[PDB]
Amino acid sequence: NTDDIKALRVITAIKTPYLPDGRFDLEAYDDLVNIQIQNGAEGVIVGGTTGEGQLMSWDEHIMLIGHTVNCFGGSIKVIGNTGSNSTREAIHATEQGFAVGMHAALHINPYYGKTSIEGLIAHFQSVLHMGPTIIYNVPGRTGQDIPPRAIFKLSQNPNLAGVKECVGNKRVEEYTENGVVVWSGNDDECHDSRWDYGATGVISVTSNLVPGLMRKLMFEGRNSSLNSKLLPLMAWLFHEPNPIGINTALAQLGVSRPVFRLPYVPLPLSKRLEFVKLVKEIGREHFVGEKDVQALDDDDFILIGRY
Amino acid sequence: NTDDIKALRVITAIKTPYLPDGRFDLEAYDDLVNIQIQNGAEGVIVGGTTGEGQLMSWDEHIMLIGHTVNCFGGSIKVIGNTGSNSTREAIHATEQGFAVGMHAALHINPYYGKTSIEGLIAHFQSVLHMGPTIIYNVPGRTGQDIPPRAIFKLSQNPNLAGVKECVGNKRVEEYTENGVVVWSGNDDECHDSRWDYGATGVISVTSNLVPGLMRKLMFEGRNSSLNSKLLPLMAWLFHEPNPIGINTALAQLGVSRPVFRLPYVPLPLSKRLEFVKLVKEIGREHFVGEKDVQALDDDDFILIGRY
Amino acid sequence: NTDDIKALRVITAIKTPYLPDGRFDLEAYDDLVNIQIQNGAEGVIVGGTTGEGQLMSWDEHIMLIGHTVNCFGGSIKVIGNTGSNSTREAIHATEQGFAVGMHAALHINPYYGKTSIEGLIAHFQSVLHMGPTIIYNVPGRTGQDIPPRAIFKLSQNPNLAGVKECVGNKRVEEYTENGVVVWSGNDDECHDSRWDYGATGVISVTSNLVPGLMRKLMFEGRNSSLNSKLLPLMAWLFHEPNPIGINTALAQLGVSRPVFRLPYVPLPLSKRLEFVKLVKEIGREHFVGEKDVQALDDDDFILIGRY
Amino acid sequence: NTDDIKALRVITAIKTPYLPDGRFDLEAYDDLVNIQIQNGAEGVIVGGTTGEGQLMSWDEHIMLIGHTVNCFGGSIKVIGNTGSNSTREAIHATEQGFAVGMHAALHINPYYGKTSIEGLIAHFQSVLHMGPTIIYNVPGRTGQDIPPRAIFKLSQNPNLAGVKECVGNKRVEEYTENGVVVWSGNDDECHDSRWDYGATGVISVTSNLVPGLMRKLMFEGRNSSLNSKLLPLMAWLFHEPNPIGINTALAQLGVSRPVFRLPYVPLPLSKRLEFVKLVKEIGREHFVGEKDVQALDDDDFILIGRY
Ligand SMILES: N[C@@H](CCCC[NH3+])C(=O)O
Ligand SMILES: N[C@@H](CCCC[NH3+])C(=O)O
Ligand SMILES: N[C@@H](CCCC[NH3+])C(=O)O
Ligand SMILES: N[C@@H](CCCC[NH3+])C(=O)O
Ligand code: NA
Ligand code: NA
Ligand code: NA
Ligand code: NA
Ligand code: NA
Ligand code: NA
Ligand code: NA
Ligand code: NA
Ligand code: NA
Ligand code: NA
Repeated sequence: NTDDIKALRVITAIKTPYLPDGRFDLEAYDDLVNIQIQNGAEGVIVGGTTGEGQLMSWDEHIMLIGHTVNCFGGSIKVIGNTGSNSTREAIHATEQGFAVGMHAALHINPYYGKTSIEGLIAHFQSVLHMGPTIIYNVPGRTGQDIPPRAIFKLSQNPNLAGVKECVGNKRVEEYTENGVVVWSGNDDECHDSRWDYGATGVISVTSNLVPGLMRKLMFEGRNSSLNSKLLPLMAWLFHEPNPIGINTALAQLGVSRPVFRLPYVPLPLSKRLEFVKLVKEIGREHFVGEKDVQALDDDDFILIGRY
Repeated sequence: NTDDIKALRVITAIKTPYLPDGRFDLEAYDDLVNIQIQNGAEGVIVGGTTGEGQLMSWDEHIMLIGHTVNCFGGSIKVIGNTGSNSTREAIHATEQGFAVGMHAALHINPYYGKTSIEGLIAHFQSVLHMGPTIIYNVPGRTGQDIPPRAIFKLSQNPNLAGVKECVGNKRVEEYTENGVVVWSGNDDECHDSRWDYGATGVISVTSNLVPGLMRKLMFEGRNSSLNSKLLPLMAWLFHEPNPIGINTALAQLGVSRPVFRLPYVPLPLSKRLEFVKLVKEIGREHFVGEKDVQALDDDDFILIGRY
Repeated sequence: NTDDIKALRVITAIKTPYLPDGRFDLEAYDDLVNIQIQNGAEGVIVGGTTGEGQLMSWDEHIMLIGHTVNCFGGSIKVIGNTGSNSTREAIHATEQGFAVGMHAALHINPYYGKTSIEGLIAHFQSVLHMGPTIIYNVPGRTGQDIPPRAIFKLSQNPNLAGVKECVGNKRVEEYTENGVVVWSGNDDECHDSRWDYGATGVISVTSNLVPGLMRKLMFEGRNSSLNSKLLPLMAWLFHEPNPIGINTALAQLGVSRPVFRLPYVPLPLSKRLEFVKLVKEIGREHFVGEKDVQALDDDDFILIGRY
Repeated sequence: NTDDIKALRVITAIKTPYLPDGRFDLEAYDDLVNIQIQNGAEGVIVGGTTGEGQLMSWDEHIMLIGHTVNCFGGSIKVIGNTGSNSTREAIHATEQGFAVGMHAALHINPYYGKTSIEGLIAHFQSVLHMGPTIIYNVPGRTGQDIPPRAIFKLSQNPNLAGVKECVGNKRVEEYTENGVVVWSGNDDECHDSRWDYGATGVISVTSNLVPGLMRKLMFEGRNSSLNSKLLPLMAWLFHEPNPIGINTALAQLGVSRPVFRLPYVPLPLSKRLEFVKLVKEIGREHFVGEKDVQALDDDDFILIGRY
């Protein structure tokens, strides 16, 4: 049902944690999803950008979606990231994700092998009939800005739930004034996006760390002092490209093992020490996990290319 | 041997033609490669952006490399596009591409899931030991400009042959002043890149149509009137994102079937009528194949999602 | 939980039905599983021999397991056939099947590339720790009889639920006298296996057609007149190798489309006419579906090699 | 060309050696192939039963074929084992194997999911049009004896080169009396098959160890004393199912690493000490490689499941 996707305000693009040889750590993963549920997260993107969907083989990506649905699907909406720059891969991944019971699909436009606007419509029309879909526009990553006129055309399909928008609040505004549901994809804009530009909520990286605070920010009104308390954390999280920050942070909080699939590599020690300061400034009680935050040594990290 | 790669001036990023069910049309592909050889192309990229490597599965990609090596490897350099945004997939694809006998690899930086400069170094160092490599910088497609300082760090690796650069002639000049071999990735700049800015040559889209003229442009001295006669054809080929133009043109020339793997769709008839006029203005004798060029109807083109 | 697998008496190796181009027909499949549930089937093997697991790619096999768990897993035990002649494929398929929530795994011994008894133990020990497992011995198909001493050793693992045994009642007896749970894999022996040789029940092909009668046979005592009423049907079902009969029968009853993935091909018209007679002799009210049984013409069947 | 296949008398089903992580050891593989060439082997089967095609993924299988073609295809016939119990996989694998340049295909009848004789015809006819083919009958592994009448139906297809027959010399004689080319698949029968029953030659396991002697056995006339000197080595190689023996022997000769992909495990030390004694009795100068033969300890062998 599309309405139940359009109602969600806090959707976590959840991190995918790894065992020391690079396989998925399902125990760590299930603990992360439980913590999100317990703090009032309402949806999860499985294998999004933050979840390193880009480094999974399809078999592990589908498995992670079916696993999430099977263990948690009665307590949180499960949105599979089954988009691709290849229409073939997007069709197969999407019908398989819905077949295993996911509630919605996140679809990016084709990245790297960008196409024409007419190719864009054709790509999205190949999958939009399969179930509730969120379209993801992030031109800083894909190389291509999905134009509003393509979204207005696609939003004729009742399966289109809305758009995860990264271009900025002026774009959010153009959609929401025209009746298209939008989730901000920029944590550091999502407060204003919510309260001033009609965004329904956020598809967040930062809620991997402080889900209770992100939920407060999306449900309890303007609170620019809470927003600006979170801004240093968000800036830290994006000092290098996502998910490098979140991968480093979750290892420091002891909820994830310090294992990276290449090409990502941890933030250096000076940044890690900054994170230890942010956690003390904001308060450890707001962060996921129970263990004391650690700086970690460089020697603690495992980088794997053959996963 | 890296020196043999360094010496190529004309490398064609060859188009991959399809059968109406979406599979590779190997007979048409062989004809295209033969045609390149008879016109003096010195290298092909197999499954590059132009060859839609992005739409292939790894098994069909490695197969096309091994097929290209087995049929043509004594007459042209075969450069497999075995890069990936995933280090795991880049390591596997590169190992297998070298095992079936390709002479070099083309490696892009990770697109879409972009990484830090440190991660980029880890990524390239995971494959550079395998054999002669060209690094590919096209930030308009990947979302990330590879900084010269990263290349300079890698360039003393004896396997780094040089860089396929799309940023422009000022970046070309910075690399060649610093002693890095550069191929221009922009057909509409490669003349000047070659004669004014020290590029060794071009990795070309336009040579799929006019290989003899592109060879002339890279070997015979500055020729600004040849260059400006090709410029309108070059603009036509990039009207929509490559390979939309080349896929359309080759179908009109009758050397490939009018079959598109999604998300690409053809140029519309008004552009296809311009292409007919360009062939006549430049001379059909310079274009690949021998069939009379056709305009084609929109209903000639088969758009396939489930390949 | 292993006990809940050991309790099941009627497990249907369910047929996998296809669309006209060879993809899975999930609508037809869901109707078959619903009919099994409604007639008191207690488990299903997903992608067994009968379900043509051997012709699926892994992605579709895992998908079918996760689909079955998600739609039906609260009303019937879902047993994935995640065995393989390759230990690698068996490990991956099995952990993925359990991750998507299947209740048990069916594991055959390595077929075609048969191994030593010591290789057999090693193969099974690679997967037995993952969850409740039924080991499948069918030497007429694999080329190798799993010996009782390998099963006695493996049955030290609390995850071993029991054995699907095809060698015959004397083998069933040897296991059941020693405390190992057995399901007969031979429909035409399963009555005697149940009542005289201690089998817990049957993993049945014939219950795809007459699930209510197979359930009666397994729960309601010796009834050799019911058994011998079913024998002509069972003999028909195995006139050619399974699943050729069941695929032809379900198409005749109108619950499946008449589409075969090669190398299977339908029974000829004279056999189909015999099936029409068996259905009238036993009574259409005992067979799955509501449509009148049809002979079908040869022209109605679709055989597909490129699925 | 089919006539060139028909003329080969000594074809080695080459072993695939592994690195300790489970990947192919291509350097050792090249040495083994070179050694076959220097001793007069005329064809190799790549990824046959002996080469563990059954444990490979299709991409590594097609890669090994293309690698074998690219490095050795001018000096030996390369016959890809591209058969499968799945017609879909046999069609794809065969197309790709021919595309990377193999000279012929080896096709087994569908094993485990066995089909009717009509289905078997449909299966073989789906791949026979692709190029020169040897059909492989080994009912002790597949569960199904291909009947001569099926081969006779297919043998007027100009692509059928002939049959690799494991049933025995009486079946060999029936085929050769009927004008079908036959290679013996049983090392311990191939002498008599060759000199008494009209076989053209052998597709051999034992030539992985003693290629020069096996060539002698097939080319130089009846030699019953050479034959009976090889018989004890041949018995040793089939003590457990092939390729357990050959994998053990090559490791002891030091031409491959002591690495096994599961489900195969090595022969125990008492057999490995017999192999040392056989090398000495026959003469090390006849065996592949030049390292002194070693017994090896059980703890030398790496058994890998997650390759
Ligand atoms: N690396 C590829 C494959 C990912 C497949 C699983 N999501 C991509 O980013 O498109
Ligand atoms: N569509 C994926 C996979 C391509 C794999 C073959 N080159 C990508 O662009 O990364
Ligand atoms: N045809 C192969 C692959 C099947 C994979 C899905 N069960 C086999 O029978 O082993
Ligand atoms: N294990 C499967 C797949 C092998 C695929 C590569 N030859 C089989 O024996 O059919
Ligand atoms: Na608002
Ligand atoms: Na807390
Ligand atoms: Na906490
Ligand atoms: Na010409
Ligand atoms: Na021409
Ligand atoms: Na009993
Ligand atoms: Na009924
Ligand atoms: Na019924
Ligand atoms: Na020697
Ligand atoms: Na030797």
